[PDB]
Amino acid sequence: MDPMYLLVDVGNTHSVFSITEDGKTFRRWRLSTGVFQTEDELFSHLHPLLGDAMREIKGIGVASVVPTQNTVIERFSQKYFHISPIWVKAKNGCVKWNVKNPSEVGADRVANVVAFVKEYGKNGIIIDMGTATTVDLVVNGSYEGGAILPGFFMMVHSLFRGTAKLPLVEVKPADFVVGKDTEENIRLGVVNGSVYALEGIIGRIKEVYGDLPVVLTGGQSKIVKDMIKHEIFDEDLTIKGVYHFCFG
Amino acid sequence: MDPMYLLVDVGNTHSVFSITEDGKTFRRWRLSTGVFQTEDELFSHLHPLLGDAMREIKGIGVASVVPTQNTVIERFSQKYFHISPIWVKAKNGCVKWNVKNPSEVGADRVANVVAFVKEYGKNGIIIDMGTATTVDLVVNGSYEGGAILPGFFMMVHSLFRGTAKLPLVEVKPADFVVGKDTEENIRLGVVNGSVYALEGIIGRIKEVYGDLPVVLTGGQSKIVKDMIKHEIFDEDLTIKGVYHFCFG
Ligand SMILES: CC(C)(CO)[C@@H](O)C(=O)NCCC(=O)O
Ligand SMILES: CC(C)(CO)[C@@H](O)C(=O)NCCC(=O)O
Repeated sequence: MDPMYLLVDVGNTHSVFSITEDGKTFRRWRLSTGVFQTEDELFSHLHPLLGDAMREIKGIGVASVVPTQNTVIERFSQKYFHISPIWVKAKNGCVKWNVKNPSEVGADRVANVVAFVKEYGKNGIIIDMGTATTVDLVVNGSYEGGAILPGFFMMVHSLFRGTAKLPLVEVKPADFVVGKDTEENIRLGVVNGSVYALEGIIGRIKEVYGDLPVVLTGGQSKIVKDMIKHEIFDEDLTIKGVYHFCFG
Repeated sequence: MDPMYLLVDVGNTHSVFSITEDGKTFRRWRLSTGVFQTEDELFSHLHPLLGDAMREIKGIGVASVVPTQNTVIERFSQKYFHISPIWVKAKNGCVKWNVKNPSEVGADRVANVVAFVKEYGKNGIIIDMGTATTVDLVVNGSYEGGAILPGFFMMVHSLFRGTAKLPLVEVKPADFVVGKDTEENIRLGVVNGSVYALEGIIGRIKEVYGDLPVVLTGGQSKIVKDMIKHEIFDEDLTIKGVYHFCFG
């Protein structure tokens, strides 16, 4: 048939919940991850969002980078659907994990790499702009490692909290060479600066491994889409990876 | 004669205290800026550092980017030396402050620009790697603005505090193209990445304003100085600016 699957991406700030019946088209919602949430709270939040679809869920797949939240997801799955979730984790098989300790790679990164190898090919560079911005390298189906940078909001917030004089600035690219006020200075340093950082890391990768395609994803990616050269834009990459890992 | 001046740079993290008798050579110490410090606490910390030099101080000049600390510095100056400090601020003179609100430019940046125009020339790009990393552009003795980036430690700390799984990583450049564990991923993204960000911003400035000399300074600059192209490395730049502004 076409059984419905619930896919979950538990991030540090937000958790994405998505339903699919084919692994190709997805309906998507986002909630704050939030401290001390319970399984009943999760159900209550999802109830008016999923509506009728709720009763059709046959399997639950989860990538999580917030271990304290995992018991809540497990309890929600068991209480409301009488099933245990399937947890995305690096394992041998379809991807070779050529790093020091694959078990420590974030589940969202694993999902991104799995989705890339299933849908796009054996060679690529994945940029995921979220709470942190990750760069992930896959070469001939081997995960090679990558980079982790603070995310855009994380950066503006760090400048605000970590100094006396700086305000909290809205994340918006600079369309000028030098900023002429404090907000412009920070936009240029954080937004354009982070794009330059990524271009530098990607450039050096390409020098060593050749000209790989770049996929861009993440909840913070849409605002800088025009600024970074990329061959694929796919906002659903992580959720696709959860689907492929858990439900093939 | 050669009156001794005390120069102070009050940063968000550290406060630099420096004495000079000629504005050419400087002895320096660094303390934490530390919350709720009093004038007597400051004297107590400085006493074994300055020793006999303390009694010789004829003037006190200060750049501060922590307004709450200013009353302590003022009271210290008045109580122990019966003088008021001279406060670095943007004003007309040797520098034209070509930005929207020059009164909002950080006093450390002001000091850097003043020092540059006094010692090095009328055209340059100043990179000051401190709590935040600042880029400052001076063209024909006109301050044109710049960029503000989170500093290196600010970045690694933000990743640690802002995520569940990431550790606090020591700031050390990456000598690899992709990281093969978490710590390596963070070093590449934060340290190498910030250098790339700076090179990008500098490069874009140079496209518009021409090939200007780059000066590096700041408490976090030494670790990365071999990674960034620069023509001048001067760790005393801010203190020099305090001296030039206050005492000529
Ligand atoms: C980097 C983040 C925070 C991105 O969400 C996450 O993938 C994570 O917690 N990773 C664990 C460390 C690693 O991937 O090396
Ligand atoms: C950017 C910092 C924090 C660097 O110390 C400082 O110069 C500052 O508080 N500046 C005020 C904002 C500005 O310079 O536009």
